[PDB]
Amino acid sequence: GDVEKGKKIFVQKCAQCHTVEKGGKHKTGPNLHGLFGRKTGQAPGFTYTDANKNKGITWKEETLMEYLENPKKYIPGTKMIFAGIKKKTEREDLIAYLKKATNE
Ligand code: HEC
Repeated sequence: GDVEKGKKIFVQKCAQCHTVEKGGKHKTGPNLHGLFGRKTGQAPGFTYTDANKNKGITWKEETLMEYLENPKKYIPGTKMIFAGIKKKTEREDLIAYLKKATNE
């Protein structure tokens, strides 16, 4: 877990689709300006699939670890064709940064 390291991990992994505040547009992932308490499906001005829509719980680091290790294991019928990430540190490092972004 580290905000500094995580700063450049999110984007290199997956900025092309997604934003944490600004600049990045609704291409193929919503701007994650509020996680960690905010819900699953209910993206601000975006067009998710009904698969994510059906999911109706809090996003949180707990849920994200599962989702980042393997999103297919949680919401597979979802447009996010994301492959995979480190394994076990990831869910701390990426999360370390995003827990900064959506929050301070
Ligand atoms: C473009 C090919 C993507 C990449 C690369 C990543 N994501 Fe993504 N994500 C994408 C879409 C189209 C969606 C919605 C799925 C649907 O049903 O249409 C998502 C969704 C998420 C969510 C959920 C947000 C919500 O509205 O509930 C999260 C938390 C998320 N994605 C995070 C995330 C991260 C951190 C990624 C890299 C590590 C990543 N995504 C890659 C498309 C794409």
